[PDB]
Amino acid sequence: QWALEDFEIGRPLGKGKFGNVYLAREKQSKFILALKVLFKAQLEKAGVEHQLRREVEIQSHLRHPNILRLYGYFHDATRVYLICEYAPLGTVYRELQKLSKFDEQRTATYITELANALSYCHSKRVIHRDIKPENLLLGSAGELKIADFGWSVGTLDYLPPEMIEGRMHDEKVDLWSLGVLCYEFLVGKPPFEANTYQETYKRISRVEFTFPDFVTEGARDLISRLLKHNPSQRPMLREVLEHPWITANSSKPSNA
Ligand SMILES: Cc1cc(NC(=O)CCC(=O)c2ccc(F)c(C(F)(F)F)c2)ccc1-c1nn(C(C)C)c2ncnc(N)c12
Ligand SMILES: [Cl-]
Ligand SMILES: [Cl-]
Ligand SMILES: [Cl-]
Repeated sequence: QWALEDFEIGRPLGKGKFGNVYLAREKQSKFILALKVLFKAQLEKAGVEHQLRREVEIQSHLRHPNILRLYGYFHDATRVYLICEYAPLGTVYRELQKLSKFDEQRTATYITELANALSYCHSKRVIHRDIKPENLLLGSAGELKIADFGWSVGTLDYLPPEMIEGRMHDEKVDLWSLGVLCYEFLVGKPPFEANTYQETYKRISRVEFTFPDFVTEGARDLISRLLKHNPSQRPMLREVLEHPWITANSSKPSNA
């Protein structure tokens, strides 16, 4: 029992491939939220309508302060609407390009929030695909939120080798994801960035990257342990949260 006339639409927060995201206020309650608009024909011409459905299905069952809330959804004749938690402080992507790179304390805190969220997802038998900084939003107290759905049960920069090599993948993709982001947070660009898709593919498959001099031994150690070609050599999240560099630098308590 939901419709577009139920919401006052504010400014565009952002414009995406399959549609746009708007600030919105629910009329009866005055609840401020983010309304994401998707056009059916687009999703269909891309054949991802079913996948969207599955991801939204899995999202509904996810309650965690570091995961964007999905309040509900509906559709008219031509569009699909996702009613989402409004994240007032924008994306990590935008923060990174304003600050150039993050210090070790912001980085370890962000990694901790992600590991906690992912750890909660793992317990619910949920794993995440690609994790990109444009898909990490910031709450009012600047807490990080995983904002893209899917959730299992484009640029290659954030894909693990097993995914680009066409091998079997599991929850270990999440550990790779933390490794890539930890590096990007500290350095200001992901560790396999390149001018072409072709070069990036090679560099990921090879795990061919280097650290700038300013990256500390503690951070190199964590990143080197996450970015293992063999998914089975990657640590458990439980061990990311107890890493001495994480422990020494992060403001956020581990797990729960
Ligand atoms: C980043 C962000 C994400 C989301 N949720 C999604 O995007 C889920 C959709 C999805 O995963 C999907 C879509 C199509 C598709 F085909 C498939 C497939 F094929 F895989 F099935 C999957 C809602 C709001 C925002 C958001 N963005 N922003 C910026 C504009 C600052 C914001 N500023 C403030 N508050 C905000 N909430 C936001
Ligand atoms: Cl070569
Ligand atoms: Cl080379
Ligand atoms: Cl070479």
